Amino acid sequence: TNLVAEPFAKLEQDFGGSIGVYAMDTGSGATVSYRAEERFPLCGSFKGFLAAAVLARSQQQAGLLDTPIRYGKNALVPWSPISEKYLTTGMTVAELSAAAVQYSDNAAANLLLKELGGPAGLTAFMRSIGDTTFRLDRWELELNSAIPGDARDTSSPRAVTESLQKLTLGSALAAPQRQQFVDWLKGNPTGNHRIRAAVPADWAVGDKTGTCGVYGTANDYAVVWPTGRAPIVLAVYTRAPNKDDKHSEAVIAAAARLALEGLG
Ligand SMILES: C[C@@H](O)[C@@H](C(=O)O)[C@@H]1NC(C(=O)O)=C(S[C@@H]2CN[C@H](C(=O)N(C)C)C2)[C@@H]1C
Repeated sequence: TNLVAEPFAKLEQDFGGSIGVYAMDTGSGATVSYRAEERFPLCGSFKGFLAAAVLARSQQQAGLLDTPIRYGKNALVPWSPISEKYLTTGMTVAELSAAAVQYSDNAAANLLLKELGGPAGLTAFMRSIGDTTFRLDRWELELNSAIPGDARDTSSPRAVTESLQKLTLGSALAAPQRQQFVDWLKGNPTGNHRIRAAVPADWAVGDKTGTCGVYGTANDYAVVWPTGRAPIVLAVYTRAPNKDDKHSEAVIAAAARLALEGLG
């Protein structure tokens, strides 16, 4: 309503851009929504769903996760801190997935996209779990352009949350794969100033961040496990009108706090 939305509008007025938020209490079904069906660039946040798509494919292809990917130096793209170190040996699909999630490794992401049939393959996986909003159209690094009006490489806060719920808490992944995905998100160290900063320290959190680097466009989605309560799933996405507008981790954390504090 208006008292739900009012603190969000104030926050994005001070931020100088747009904030999109969706949070779901998986026990009661209560939600908090703000610009939740608007499109925002995914940036690197797609890499979480990328790892989930790989895990799901391993349910149909036994031993996919252990497949060695031996790549050449030209497979490397900027911001590939893990894959650059294994150029002389190669990495398995599961090792690449861990790097894509926890270090946002770009070469790892592109290698896994290639295994799935390109960006179209990741989009097809998201369609397979009932996500009709998600679209990945381009590769790293071009998908980070975040140009105003462009629907390529975007989703909505609601669809991100709904798909994250299906993959981490629903039946989309088998228990071993589900455990693996949750562990990668929980061990992610790139989001300490985003959704995690809004959550009490004793509550476990798994997240995946995105930071396009332009147009104040950055994001985070997370599963939150309140002690002995039903988990929460939420997504916080930002963008801004000017190419050199700075993203704000504080704004993401503040919006996350508002959403978590508003759940019935
Ligand atoms: C490739 C970039 O656009 C970005 C993305 O894919 O969204 C990369 N992914 C992220 C992200 O935010 O998920 C990062 S690293 C992140 C920001 N810097 C943190 C860090 O490790 N530092 C050393 C500051 C973690 C990179 C900027």
